[PDB]
Amino acid sequence: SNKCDVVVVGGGISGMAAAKLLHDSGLNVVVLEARDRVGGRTYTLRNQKVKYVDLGGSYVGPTQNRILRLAKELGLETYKVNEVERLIHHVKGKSYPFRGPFPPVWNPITYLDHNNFWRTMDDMGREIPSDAPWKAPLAEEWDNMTMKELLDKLCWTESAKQLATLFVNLCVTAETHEVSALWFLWYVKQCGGTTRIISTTNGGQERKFVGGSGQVSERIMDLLGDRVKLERPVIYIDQTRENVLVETLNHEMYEAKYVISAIPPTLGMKIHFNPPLPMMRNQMITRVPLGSVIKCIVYYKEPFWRKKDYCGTMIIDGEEAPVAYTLDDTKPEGNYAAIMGFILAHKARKLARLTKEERLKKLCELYAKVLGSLEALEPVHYEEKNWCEEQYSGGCYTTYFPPGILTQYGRVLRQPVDRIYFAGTETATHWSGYMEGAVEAGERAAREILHAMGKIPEDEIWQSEPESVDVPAQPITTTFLERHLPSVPGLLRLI
Amino acid sequence: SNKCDVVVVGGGISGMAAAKLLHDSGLNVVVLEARDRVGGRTYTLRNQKVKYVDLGGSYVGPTQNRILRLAKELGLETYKVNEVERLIHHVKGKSYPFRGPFPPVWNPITYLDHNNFWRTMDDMGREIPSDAPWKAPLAEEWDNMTMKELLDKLCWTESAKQLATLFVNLCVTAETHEVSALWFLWYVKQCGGTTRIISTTNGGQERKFVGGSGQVSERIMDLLGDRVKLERPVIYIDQTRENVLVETLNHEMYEAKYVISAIPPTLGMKIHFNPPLPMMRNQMITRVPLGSVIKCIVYYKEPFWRKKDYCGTMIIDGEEAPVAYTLDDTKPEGNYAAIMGFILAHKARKLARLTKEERLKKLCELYAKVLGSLEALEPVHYEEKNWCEEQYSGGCYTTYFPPGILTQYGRVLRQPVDRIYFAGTETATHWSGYMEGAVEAGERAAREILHAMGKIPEDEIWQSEPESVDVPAQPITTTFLERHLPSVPGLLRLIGLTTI
Ligand SMILES: *Cc1cc2c(cc1C)nc1c(=O)[nH]c(=O)nc-1n2C[C@H](O)[C@H](O)[C@H](O)COP(=O)(O)OP(=O)(O)OC[C@H]1O[C@@H](n2cnc3c(N)ncnc32)[C@H](O)[C@@H]1O
Ligand SMILES: *Cc1cc2c(cc1C)nc1c(=O)[nH]c(=O)nc-1n2C[C@H](O)[C@H](O)[C@H](O)COP(=O)(O)OP(=O)(O)OC[C@H]1O[C@@H](n2cnc3c(N)ncnc32)[C@H](O)[C@@H]1O
Ligand SMILES: O=C(Nc1cccc(Cl)c1)c1coc2ccccc2c1=O
Ligand SMILES: O=C(Nc1cccc(Cl)c1)c1coc2ccccc2c1=O
Repeated sequence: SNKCDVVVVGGGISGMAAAKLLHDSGLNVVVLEARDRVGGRTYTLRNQKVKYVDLGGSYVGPTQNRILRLAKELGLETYKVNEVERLIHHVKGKSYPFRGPFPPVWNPITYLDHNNFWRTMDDMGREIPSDAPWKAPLAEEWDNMTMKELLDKLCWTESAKQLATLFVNLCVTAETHEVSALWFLWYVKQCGGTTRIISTTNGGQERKFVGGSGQVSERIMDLLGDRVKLERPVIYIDQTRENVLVETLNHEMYEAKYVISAIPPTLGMKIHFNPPLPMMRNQMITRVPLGSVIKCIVYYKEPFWRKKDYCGTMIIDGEEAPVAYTLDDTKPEGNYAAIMGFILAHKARKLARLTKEERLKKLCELYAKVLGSLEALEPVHYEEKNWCEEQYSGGCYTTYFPPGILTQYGRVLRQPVDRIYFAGTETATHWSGYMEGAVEAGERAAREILHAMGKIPEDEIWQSEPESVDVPAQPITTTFLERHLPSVPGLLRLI
Repeated sequence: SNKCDVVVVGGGISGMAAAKLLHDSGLNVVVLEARDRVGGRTYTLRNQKVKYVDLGGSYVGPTQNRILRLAKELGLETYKVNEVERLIHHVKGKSYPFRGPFPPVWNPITYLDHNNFWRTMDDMGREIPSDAPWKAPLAEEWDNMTMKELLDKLCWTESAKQLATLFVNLCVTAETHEVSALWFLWYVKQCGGTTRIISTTNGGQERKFVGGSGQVSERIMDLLGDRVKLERPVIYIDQTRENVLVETLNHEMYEAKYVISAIPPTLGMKIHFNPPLPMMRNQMITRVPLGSVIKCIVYYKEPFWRKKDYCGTMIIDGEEAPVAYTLDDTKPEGNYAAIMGFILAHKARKLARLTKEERLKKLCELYAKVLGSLEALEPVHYEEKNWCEEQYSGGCYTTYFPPGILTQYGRVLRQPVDRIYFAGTETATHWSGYMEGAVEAGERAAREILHAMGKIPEDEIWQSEPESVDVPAQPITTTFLERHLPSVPGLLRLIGLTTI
């Protein structure tokens, strides 16, 4: 066998960040990656037509200080996603341009309902500990309800319910009826709340990496050299002996003191364990699916939308639209003009049956309608990736928790199993689901091992992160009226 | 590589039934079984204290003609579970003995609510095709709510809601908020409806096999000889070449024309596929967990409950009770007196923290109160099995579907993937979740392959089963009043219309 200090299973950002930390501390690490590439749910494609394009995870923003620091160390730079001009909300067949992060409404009743919806998401979040959502005071009540049930209760207008539904679909690539309310509320809260998670300027979608996010994993692979083994899917982990034994599908055996599992939780099912996993993890990893998304990028000769004072962001309500959300994917120089759109949740399943060319046509026709421009019908290039197809991801962006699961099994996610510690963005406590969470979790799991080895104290397992100088966070603010305007039923109680 | 016609992955009842059918048709079959035993979610323990005991699947009954026929052919016999004396419904700390399958109520409003609850489960079920539940007219609406939501809408009394909750917990070893309403309604309907699924006499729990259900898989192994390979967990299936290659964990390669996957759907995740699975199956197998149950058998010197005119059946509502349901597990000879109980759904997780001895004590204390009998505190022996611990089962009894999954992914459950065909009880259309469904699916999958090989016509893939002459099925009937008594809101509507 091939002997080392730590085997890291998975060469996504999380596994790479863990391996780098352990390597930098002087341990001999091996990364076993199932695919013929690193990066996992990040994947940057290069060709002459696009130069580069992120087909997986791409955006970073303020408060994501760990991914920003790691990337900066590896020599990467960011640029801002274009949000100079107006955003579009397309509702009942018409485009309504706006500025600011939240799509506005004019009807007084609908205004109260929208205001109350967003406010309530954050109010509920304040009672959910980031590191232990199952300790929320109403954890059981909220976990035993889907987001569809919660929205049906909260939203007195169809307007609010449709936007709230889009919000859920876009955040977690899942239907409102598929996901626990507790989990979804936790998910938003642990990204810093509604404003932070939905915002381009001053939020999660503010920036992209120049040259693609795949460079994070690639450049850590560059550092580690032949310590990264590609096309080594892990099939078997044996902890019965002195050293942990890790076997791959291509018949290699690795021997280590400890293991980091840096794969999506459910993909633990692809590994046969000796001894068997404890009951709760055994069942947990069958209860935690990933979402469904096709990421689609349509290229144009110019960013023609900008001429009409549109930035390229479209929020598109309703069943008919294949894509509910877009961002300008143009490169910082104004070249490789492009619109990125997501085909979300059930639509990813439905539209997957079409050809690439058929999806292109549907997207272009949608964009022509929403941007009010025939230029949208003249694409120069198209790239897409359906993440539902991936054996070694299970979906994207991340794992969702159906009703009842987080309270019953949530504690299990990062609980060590003998000498196996658990990384992966799903185990993070801040921006779980994102590249930021991947770094947090990888580095925390690495430091758990350093602590197990007696190399650092307990209090250094979790480490704060200085704020990025390049991408500082501005405060999230609310107005007096936003804080104090009644809900619809609140207004009815007064009458 | 070890060459054959068909590799069957999994040596449970379904895989063994498939392998037997293929073997009997003259093909060369291999069964690759992960464990050191066959039977899977069936497991018959033998020792001197119990003689034999089913720790997994046990009960068979009328309308389950495939398992009955298979078992009979293998030389097995059944006996009736004891239901001579009164059943007990224990509610709010008190026991109420009764007869008939449904726990009764006296309060007229509660009576209407209970009657409407069961009726409505079956009314909704009649809308749902057994072979295509996603084709129900309101499939999407029903699949997008949990059973909790449905019961909250349907049950106008807490009495009905509590019993309905126990019904779901006991039927599918999952919480009402965990499971799709469409899927649960399908599940009940495809067992023949509420009466059939809940009944001992004339239903699913009528009988057990003399000597244990494990004998079904064991006796098929005896017929197959060395074709069954134990401690061969399958890790890899490669369909890129002319013949399918199937690799095991212990470093063996098998080569076949076709493969039958006879494992729980989610346990397909334990196999690496080349080429990758199609998208819909890739995601489906991460969305279909199994339920949670500890099966617990407490042994006594005598079946003392019978002397108080209790048959041993206890239906126990609420949170505090560790066990919500019991049956008499005494041998047909009248010895090895025993009570079988299930610890269900979240309680299987909660009470797994305890020792075996602590669980025995809590069960005995519960039974002593429910039976009003100090003798329940004097057990002579105890056996149990927590199926949540099993790497190669994932849980018991079966796979449940959370909201939204059956409509989006249900159609690919038994869709072949090139030369892989899908057996397992989960793919059955009649008594899916049960030993019966395991037989149906194994035999159907086997015949799919026979058809692919040009050995039988397409109309022979699905085959009806003659009714058992030993376990005849009484029809499910309703009374006029059961059919036409109003629901609680129906009564309220009548009240508003009268006074107008
Ligand atoms: C897919 C996606 C993701 C995404 C998103 C849009 C799409 C379409 N947008 C994002 C965004 O704009 N900003 C952001 O910060 N995140 C976004 N996401 C999510 C993001 O990509 C993920 O959160 C992150 O990449 C997850 O990283 P992590 O390291 O936790 O996980 P991973 O990338 O899945 O890596 C796991 C690796 O393990 C390998 N693997 C799997 N099984 C095995 C076995 N058995 N043996 C060995 N290796 C295994 C995988 O191949 C993978 O490389
Ligand atoms: C567990 C349980 C089940 C049960 C029940 C009570 C409990 C506690 N009560 C039942 C009852 O009274 N009556 C009844 O008819 N059914 C009852 N159930 C359900 C019943 O046991 C199951 O429906 C049935 O046994 C399932 O049969 P099936 O053949 O479909 O599935 P299986 O038994 O799980 O067999 C699968 C086999 O495959 C092996 N395996 C798993 N993974 C692999 C890999 N990778 N490679 C090779 N083999 C694999 C398993 O080890 C198993 O043997
Ligand atoms: O909720 C979001 N944006 C948003 C932006 C405007 C309106 C509404 Cl309702 C939602 C976002 C949620 O998570 C994401 C994850 C990856 C990429 C983009 C987003 C996103 O824009
Ligand atoms: O629903 C059931 N029984 C029942 C019996 C009486 C009252 C009520 Cl509410 C329920 C049962 C359903 O599925 C089963 C599966 C394996 C073993 C027993 C049962 C069962 O008794």
